Amino acid sequence: ALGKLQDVVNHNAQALNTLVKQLSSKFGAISSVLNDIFSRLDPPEAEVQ
Amino acid sequence: PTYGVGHQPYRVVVLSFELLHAPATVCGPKKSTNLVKNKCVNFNFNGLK
Amino acid sequence: VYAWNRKRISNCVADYSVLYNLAPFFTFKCYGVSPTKLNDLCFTNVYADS
Amino acid sequence: FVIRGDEVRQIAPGQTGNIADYNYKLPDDFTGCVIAWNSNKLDSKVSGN
Repeated sequence: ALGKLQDVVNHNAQALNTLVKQLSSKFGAISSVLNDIFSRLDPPEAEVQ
Repeated sequence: PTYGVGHQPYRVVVLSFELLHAPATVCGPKKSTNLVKNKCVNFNFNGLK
Repeated sequence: VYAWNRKRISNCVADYSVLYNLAPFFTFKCYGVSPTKLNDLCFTNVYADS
Repeated sequence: FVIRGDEVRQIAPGQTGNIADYNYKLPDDFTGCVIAWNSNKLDSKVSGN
């Protein structure tokens, strides 16, 4: 019955759920947490990775 | 005995680690402090900063 | 290289800044970590070799 | 300065050793160059410590 009203809510919910699950995805680094690269590498490699 | 510079051998050690969620055993020499509860502070719990 | 010497060490407080006065030409090519940064991280287990 | 040995090669941005710590150090930019030469026959001093 209320199909077109739940669609926008589900879209706005999945847009927020998919935006927070991509923070655990490494884009080419050795870790995902912010306080992991600045605690194991040197600045010349930290400012790169 | 009187061989070339490049011909001399080299004792090489390739010791490696494994940084993950398992309880760490080998760590650097540091100290510890008390633990506050209802206070926004900085923490360095077992590497997790 | 024919027979490795793998000694899986246990928990300790070994300071990695001890071999900084080793024999001449002591290269430190850490591919993944930093040499001077090995003083605050808590490693799980170290796998040595010889 | 008259620093000598392989620690001359160790003189670089970072790469803290046993001599490069309390001998000479630059900020973490090194916007310049570093010349070095072997003064074997130039400054050969036995008791000129």
